[PDB]
Amino acid sequence: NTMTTDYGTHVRQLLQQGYQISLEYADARRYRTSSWQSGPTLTGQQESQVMAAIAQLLKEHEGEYVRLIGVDPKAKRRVFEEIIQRPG
Ligand SMILES: [Cl-]
Ligand SMILES: [Co+2]
Repeated sequence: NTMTTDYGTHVRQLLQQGYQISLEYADARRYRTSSWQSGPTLTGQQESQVMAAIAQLLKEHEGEYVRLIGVDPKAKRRVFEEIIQRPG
């Protein structure tokens, strides 16, 4: 298994507040140097669709790190970041 946080609450809050969701990932080498690799920008606004997408993603990145990102669409700056999965 992997170490995860209870990220559904943040997904829901980001969607409800109108922030754009994206993610990024890193293996141990890239985590050690903060060189995250780009993941998807999730266009759905349906909480169930976003959560299903993130679950597939976390399964693909088992053994790696994954960071959930919220962005202000207007300012294009990050309003939220959390490492939602780490190696277990
Ligand atoms: Cl989605
Ligand atoms: Co949290």
